[PDB]
Amino acid sequence: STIEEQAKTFLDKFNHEAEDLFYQSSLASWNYNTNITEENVQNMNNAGDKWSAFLKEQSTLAQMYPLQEIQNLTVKLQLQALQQNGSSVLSEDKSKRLNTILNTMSTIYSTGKVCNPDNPQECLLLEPGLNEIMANSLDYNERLWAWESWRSEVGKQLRPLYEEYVVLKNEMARANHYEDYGDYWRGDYEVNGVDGYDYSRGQLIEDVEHTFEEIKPLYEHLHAYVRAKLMNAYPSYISPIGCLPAHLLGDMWGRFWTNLYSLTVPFGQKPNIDVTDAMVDQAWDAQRIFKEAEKFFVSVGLPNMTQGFWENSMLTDPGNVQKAVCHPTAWDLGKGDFRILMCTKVTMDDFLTAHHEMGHIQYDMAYAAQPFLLRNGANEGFHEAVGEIMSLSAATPKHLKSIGLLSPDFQEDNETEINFLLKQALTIVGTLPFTYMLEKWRWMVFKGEIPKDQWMKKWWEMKREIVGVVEPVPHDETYCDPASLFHVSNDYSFIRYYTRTLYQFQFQEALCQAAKHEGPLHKCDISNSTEAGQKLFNMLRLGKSEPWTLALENVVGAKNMNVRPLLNYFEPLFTWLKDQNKNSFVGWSTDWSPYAD
Amino acid sequence: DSKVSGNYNYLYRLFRKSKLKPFERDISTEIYQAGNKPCNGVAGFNCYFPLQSYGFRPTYGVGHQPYRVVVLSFELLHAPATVCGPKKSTNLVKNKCV
Ligand SMILES: *[C@@H]1O[C@H](CO)[C@@H](O[C@@H]2O[C@H](CO)[C@@H](O)[C@H](O)[C@H]2NC(C)=O)[C@H](O)[C@H]1NC(C)=O
Ligand SMILES: *[C@@H]1O[C@H](CO)[C@@H](O[C@@H]2O[C@H](CO)[C@@H](O)[C@H](O)[C@H]2NC(C)=O)[C@H](O)[C@H]1NC(C)=O
Ligand SMILES: *[C@@H]1O[C@H](CO)[C@@H](O[C@@H]2O[C@H](CO)[C@@H](O)[C@H](O)[C@H]2NC(C)=O)[C@H](O)[C@H]1NC(C)=O
Ligand SMILES: *[C@@H]1O[C@H](CO)[C@@H](O[C@@H]2O[C@H](CO)[C@@H](O)[C@H](O)[C@H]2NC(C)=O)[C@H](O)[C@H]1NC(C)=O
Ligand SMILES: *[C@@H]1O[C@H](CO)[C@@H](O[C@@H]2O[C@H](CO)[C@@H](O)[C@H](O)[C@H]2NC(C)=O)[C@H](O)[C@H]1NC(C)=O
Ligand SMILES: *[C@@H]1O[C@H](CO)[C@@H](O)[C@H](O)[C@H]1NC(C)=O
Repeated sequence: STIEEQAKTFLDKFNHEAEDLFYQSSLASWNYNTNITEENVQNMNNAGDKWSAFLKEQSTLAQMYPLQEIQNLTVKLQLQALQQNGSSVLSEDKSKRLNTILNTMSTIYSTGKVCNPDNPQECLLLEPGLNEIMANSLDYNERLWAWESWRSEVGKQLRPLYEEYVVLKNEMARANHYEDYGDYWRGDYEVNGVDGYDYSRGQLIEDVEHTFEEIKPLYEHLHAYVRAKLMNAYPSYISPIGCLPAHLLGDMWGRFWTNLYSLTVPFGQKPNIDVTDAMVDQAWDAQRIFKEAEKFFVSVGLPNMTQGFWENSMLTDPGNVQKAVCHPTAWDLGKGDFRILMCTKVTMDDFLTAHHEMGHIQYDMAYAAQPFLLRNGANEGFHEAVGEIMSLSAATPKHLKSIGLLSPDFQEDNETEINFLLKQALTIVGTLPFTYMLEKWRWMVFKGEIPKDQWMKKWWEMKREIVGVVEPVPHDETYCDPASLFHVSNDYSFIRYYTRTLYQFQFQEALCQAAKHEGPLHKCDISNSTEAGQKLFNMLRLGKSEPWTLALENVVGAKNMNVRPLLNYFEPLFTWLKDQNKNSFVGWSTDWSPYAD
Repeated sequence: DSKVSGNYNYLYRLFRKSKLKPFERDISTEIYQAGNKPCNGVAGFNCYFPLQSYGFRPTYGVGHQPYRVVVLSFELLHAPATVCGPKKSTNLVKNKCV
């Protein structure tokens, strides 16, 4: 009997009851999401509360099996996933206060309004209107107003709440033996006792800081090019040797530079491939798109769709009145029930989103044999990378002209390839310094290296030094510019977006060598190759059974995340930028500011 | 055999002390004891009810949907003439050496 055969017998009963209850809850959630009424909101909340109560009871029951006597690492993985207290290690007063400030911060972010200085009855929320001014406008003064007012009216409300949130979260995390909340967050990448695939929690910082040191020569040339291109839209507002003003970057925070494409297009007389008129002219509907996606996936040696996918999924917007959250998501209700909920038009971005979501569906179909608690990606960066390589491969001219959407000859030129690589760089490369700097600031704040009277000072020093953007207005310690972003005021980790971007290109380069590709990496199509499909399926089927450093090795051949595949992907753009900055000044100075004149 | 909302009328056993013998039937409902402590006929810690149940629903995948099984097993002990299959006889002719 010992103590390891009783844990297995407990895990069996848990698996059976948990699978049942989770299916019930997921069916309720789907019924609500696809048909918004009032009684569905409660029919779903009852199932949600039942599931959470069951989970809490089983979690307090699983503590009675000490984790020291378990020798199987699968049983130990499941028990350790079930034994974690999380919250509820705090008092009742402290837990209630924490949930209260969380709801208050989310509500302030969601319903905050700012309005005009010359017409105080014209107040704009963020979602419909502020990040529509910040995305489309070419007025310096209007962008400055929208940037300053959002952080001065709504951001200043979040500071006394964030200061208490930090303390309560650190208190929660230290009662679970974690030293702070940031370490609690880094604990997703930890591996223990595999003898060759171990991974510390403090090793993530070192890995991130060593991989970022290699992206700097590419980001510097991209930054210099974008700066010299912005010195024409806003003359006498940018310095040719200084940073970039933070309110001119394309959105409210500067997370993606993708909206600067109309200003920084390399060859603006060469329109890039967009097969949307050919789809409409060939009479494509929402079902032909998903049939083509399923064909692409079955081409590499992956299964068809489950036949319950075609009957139960909602592939078009329900007409008459069936209010539904039209957001593409892949559902995994369990018990062999796979569905996709998205309201597709007939465009090209929907054609790519179909492949993106069917990638998630295939990943879920793969590991459906693992125990209930071991059904997820290897870590938080795997699922979206697996979904993103599919839309990477399905959008090349080689793939599009084999379907019939491009003319059968369609000679390509290098100018459109440079256009495409630059449009991709504004989204992929422009966000890595932002992500790194934000998560570094949050880590240092949770750790205690930044006292609470130097939060904004360090925020803007790091934004000048790492990212290379300068604020147009000084900010003292009454502001909170981090908390004005969704993921900061809503308690979400942010480092998944950094590791996913690296896993993505590692996977693509690993799968482009099994398909025996010859040209540049951005031209690769893994369709019609069953070796890439097998390499991918050897990792898709594991779930959380093995350490992520092992699942990574099964496709790539290395154990750690690498940045050389990304630079390999962007090499032609790198050479082009290196030749376009002959008389420019690559780099920036942390002294120039747009107000110090 | 499947109903929306769940068809909870099909049970199966998943906890037992020892494997079944060929063609043996066990319908007892005593409380399985996983630990070393007696529980005397009440579930709880380390004592489980041995019978689970399929929550059959029509929106399941093949492999979680109900299948009806019938097993035929034949027996040849010693009997001379027993249950046998159907044949089809021949027409009877006359006035010919047959
Ligand atoms: C969307 O949900 C609403 C309410 O839950 C459904 O409306 C009623 O549903 C009951 C369920 O049996 C029917 O008997 C009624 O006839 C429905 N009334 C109306 C006015 O529709 C609605 O049927 C749901 N829609 C779908 C497609 O399931
Ligand atoms: C305990 O560990 C052993 C191996 O260390 C697991 O044995 C595996 O069991 C699965 C199915 O139960 C088989 O498909 C594998 O082939 C087995 N591996 C080996 C090496 O024999 C066992 O499953 C673990 N315990 C539990 C409850 O999963
Ligand atoms: C989870 O929280 C509990 C208390 O809420 C922690 O305390 C242990 O709880 C068990 C179960 O009641 C007791 O047997 C121990 O005496 C408690 N104290 C200990 C172990 O020092 C428990 O440690 C927490 N577990 C984890 C993994 O964080
Ligand atoms: C995958 O391979 C199939 C099989 O060769 C390709 O389909 C053929 O493509 C040729 C070239 O245009 C046509 O002449 C045939 O009529 C096609 N046959 C069928 C059954 O479709 C397909 O184009 C390949 N896919 C990719 C993306 O290269
Ligand atoms: C695209 O390719 C063309 C032809 O390969 C390039 O045009 C040549 O560029 C070299 C480099 O300066 C010049 O010496 C040649 O005189 C150009 N050819 C002609 C006919 O003038 C072009 O530079 C390439 N464009 C990009 C963006 O790489
Ligand atoms: C997928 O479905 C098609 C029918 O549309 C069938 O012809 C084909 O054999 C199936 N392939 C696999 C791998 O199941």
